[PDB]
Amino acid sequence: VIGGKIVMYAAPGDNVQSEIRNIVRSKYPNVEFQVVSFNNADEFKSRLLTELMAGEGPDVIVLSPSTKKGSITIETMRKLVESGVFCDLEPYISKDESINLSEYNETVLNSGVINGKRYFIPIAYDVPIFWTANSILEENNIKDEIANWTLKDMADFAVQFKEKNSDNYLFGYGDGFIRNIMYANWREFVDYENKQASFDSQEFVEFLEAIGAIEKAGICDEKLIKEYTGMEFEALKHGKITLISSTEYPINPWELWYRNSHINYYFPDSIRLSKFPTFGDLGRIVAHPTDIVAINKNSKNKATAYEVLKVFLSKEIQSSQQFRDRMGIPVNDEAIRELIEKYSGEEGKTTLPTMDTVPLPESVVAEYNSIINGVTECVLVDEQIIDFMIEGFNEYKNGKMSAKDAARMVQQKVNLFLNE
Repeated sequence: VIGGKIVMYAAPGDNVQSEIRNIVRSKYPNVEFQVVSFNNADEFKSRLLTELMAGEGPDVIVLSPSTKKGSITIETMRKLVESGVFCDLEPYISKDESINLSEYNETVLNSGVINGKRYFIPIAYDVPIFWTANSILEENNIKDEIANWTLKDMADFAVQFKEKNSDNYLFGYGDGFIRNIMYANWREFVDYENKQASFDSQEFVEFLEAIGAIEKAGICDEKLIKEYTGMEFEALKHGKITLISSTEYPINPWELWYRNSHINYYFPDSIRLSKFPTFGDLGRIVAHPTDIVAINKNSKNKATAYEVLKVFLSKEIQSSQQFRDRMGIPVNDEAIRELIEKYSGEEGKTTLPTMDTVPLPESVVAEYNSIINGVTECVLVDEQIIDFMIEGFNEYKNGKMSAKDAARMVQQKVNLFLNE
């Protein structure tokens, strides 16, 4: 029997849950939604997390725990999941004929499988990438080399760039750029299964030295990009930045068409994208979820809560306008398939505030597909681990410690974080 009360909380900027309720109420008209809306971000995070760890809270939990634009960043989301505040979703997925995991990005969905239990469903994710205009790549003679760049190839371009351009930044923008380097390379130094890290290693020292040369070429602040009327595209046109990597906007099909159209406005040009230059001998391309849904372990109306949870995965929700504005890259494969088709055809030839847009070029779609289809794993990482890596890099960058002392400090804090 699908019905009864379902309690769920709404974060300040939430516009998707109202969609879910109408669809959920279209079927099962007996579901009684009790919505608690929040206007303060700190009151939402404080009340939700404290209630879950005290055995209370809403029946269905919608969270944005990473660092994208409208997120409520949670420091130890993975440890919170490991404490068991959410129930295992496998008994519901197994019993349900109507759901089939082949329709979704299974590599991303596996981020919700921790310690052998499907604790949550990631409805959207992000892949750290850097992008720019193609004509800017040809002006720097790296049009055909950034796709095969290593992190040391990028640092060596940054030193050569810093010696060439001494009044412009090489990268933008904000703190999201350096976090993107950590998002792409933390797996190289952290073994969650065995609860140990290898930050006190020659690889991480060279990793810090590589980031140090990259940052010396300049990363403009987020407060310098908002000053431009054309945002990062205008600053790219004026030469203030050359390569862009940011955490604010995951590259959903709309963002790709939006960036390509804006770049074509300032330059006949197209967007060029690439996965982040990574370290190591292995071929890891690591994504992380930005939006998750789960059921409270102490909910007395499960199965009804599971029915509400599934609507977040539907092609209709995942391809909606509200989902595009507030969530990351959708995990429903048909939604991505439908969205790319829309911006690759006549609907991609419209107007954007005003400028004339162009449909996505075949070249851009193939480069986009090579990245999302190239994701090798998707892991929910504790944001605190990423913060430890950054505060270790800042000690070396700010001349407070040597590279080997900063690698040893990160190894300490992370190893004792993994072991409680």
